[PDB]
Amino acid sequence: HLVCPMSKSPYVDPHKSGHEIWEEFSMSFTPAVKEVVEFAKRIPGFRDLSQHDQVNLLKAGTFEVLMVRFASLFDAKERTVTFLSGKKYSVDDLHSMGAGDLLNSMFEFSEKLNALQLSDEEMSLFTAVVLVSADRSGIENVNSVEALQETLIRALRTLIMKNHPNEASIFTKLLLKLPDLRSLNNMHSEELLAFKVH
Ligand code: COH
Repeated sequence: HLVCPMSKSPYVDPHKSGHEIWEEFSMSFTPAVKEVVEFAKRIPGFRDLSQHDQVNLLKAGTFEVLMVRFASLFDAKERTVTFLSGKKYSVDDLHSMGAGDLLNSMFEFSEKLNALQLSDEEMSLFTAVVLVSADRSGIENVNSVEALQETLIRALRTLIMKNHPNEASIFTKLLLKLPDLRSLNNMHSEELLAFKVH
């Protein structure tokens, strides 16, 4: 199976070669990836980073951006995951096909985030913060990346304070999701690389 909801379905044709499986999978996830590139380009300070650093932040952060953007695919009440085809699958069925601890963690994250009930403008600005908070391992101009992050974070504080004047803790709660996203990224990358088709 292929229990990633970026796929159209978790069922894999055992006659198809691995190259063929991956290529099919790629027609499903590539449009989502390109959408993160387009989004990055609309963060004004992102264009002022070095070309190398833009590419590196996208490299390290795309997953974390997509995890925020697709948190709603995880329905903690119904205990279902919606794949990009529109089809829904139960957690039990997905556990049976090889999902495990990482799926559970994703439900946990998604439930807490989905819960905060962010507006679109709030979610959008948070997502920008997530992107520019990506792992700095490849980065050549660290101070420029931290400056953009600080800029976006102040903007986020100002927006949450306008929209939630008596609940400033929402701001802090969002920042606390950054290490959680990094943990999800870490574990997911292990699953990605350990993926075999036969
Ligand atoms: C919204 C969450 C999300 C995103 C954005 C995402 C984005 C991407 C992505 C982006 C281009 C790629 C190449 C992959 C690639 C993979 N993902 Co995901 N995955 C995600 C959630 C998951 C989950 C959940 C699983 C199964 C985890 C588990 O518990 O086994 C997963 C599993 C996988 C697997 C292993 C499947 C298996 O062993 O059956 C691969 C490969 N992937 N994933």
